[PDB]
Amino acid sequence: MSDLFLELNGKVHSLSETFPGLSVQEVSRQSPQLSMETAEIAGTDGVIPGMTQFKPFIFSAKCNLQALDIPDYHLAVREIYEFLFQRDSYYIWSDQMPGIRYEVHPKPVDFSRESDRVGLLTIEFDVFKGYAESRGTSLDPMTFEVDLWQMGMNLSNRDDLFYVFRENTFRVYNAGSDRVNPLMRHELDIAMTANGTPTIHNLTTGESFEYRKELQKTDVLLLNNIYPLVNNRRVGKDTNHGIITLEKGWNDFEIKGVTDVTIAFNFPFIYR
Amino acid sequence: SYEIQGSFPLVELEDLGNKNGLELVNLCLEEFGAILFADNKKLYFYDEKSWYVRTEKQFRYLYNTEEVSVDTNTDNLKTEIKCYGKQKENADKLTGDNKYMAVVTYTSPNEAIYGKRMANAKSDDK
Repeated sequence: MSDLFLELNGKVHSLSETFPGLSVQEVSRQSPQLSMETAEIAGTDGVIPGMTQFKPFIFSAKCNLQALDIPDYHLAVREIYEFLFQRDSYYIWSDQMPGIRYEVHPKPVDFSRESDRVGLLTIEFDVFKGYAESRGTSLDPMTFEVDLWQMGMNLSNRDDLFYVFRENTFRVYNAGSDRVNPLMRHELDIAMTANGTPTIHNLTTGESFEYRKELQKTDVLLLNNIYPLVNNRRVGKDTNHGIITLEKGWNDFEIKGVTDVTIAFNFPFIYR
Repeated sequence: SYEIQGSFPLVELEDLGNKNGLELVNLCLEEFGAILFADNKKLYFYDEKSWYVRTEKQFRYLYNTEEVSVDTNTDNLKTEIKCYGKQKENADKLTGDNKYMAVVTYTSPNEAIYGKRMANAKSDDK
């Protein structure tokens, strides 16, 4: 059997449960849409490609509706149309791969009325961010509690994955399919509490972020997206405007200039 | 109504008047180096120091910008100039730069990066 779970407005619904007549037959996803810009030079062969990108793709679910009678069929059609088509994006996933969800917008569908009470349909969802993601962030206990398989191994059972650190040098594991970069409108939060002048070095990616003022243990430095904040106040003028990105796999982090440092990484994994 | 917020130097002008309000406002902006912003019918005149206010918002590549263009022109790149002051009363009786009590040649330091690029002489007779 199969089902489709939709998280919207803070509530999780099952497609086969909200509408008893509806039953999901099959679930599939489109391939990543690699978009590329090519430039041609006269007198030379081939093309020069620009930076590649990933266009929004399509998550499809073919299903059927078996109503009790004609009024039930029309009522179910109206209910499905009302429920599916909201004005804001919502998350979806399936029981086959429960550990990964897609933030989608509904696509137009058409009911293929076969009989007076039976109608087949194929619900398509536009994943407009170009990637899938885990059901929660790194600090979310739900993320490592349902399932996550990578290279034939389950990440929900690994005990060496930590995202809150107290030392000055450590390693952070990004289990996503590609590098996490705030400049790409990805979600990445780094919360730090220490004493002194902080300086964070990502040796794996060779990145650096420095704050040019003294810090106290009761002052929390939070780097969210492209903005650093101290006690929820933008202090970008006193930094080097550094951006910290997490590469695939293990990233080695070194903290210098402070003591008694507590640092936490909160970000969702990115899957292609 | 008008309000002034800033410090501006003194400018010497000839026969001020005989113009509409907008012409005089533009003259003030061009001469005193002010910036005009209007709250409906109330015109505030700032200077460069008091006009711009620093903000933490930033423009980042690949984050919130799509196309960035820079137009650079060096047709008027000049690092040297010669200027003449007023004219002496015995201008016809005198020869050369002696016709003016004030003759000066200004050379910008940027010549060290561009060499001598002297422009056509400008004359101020006041």
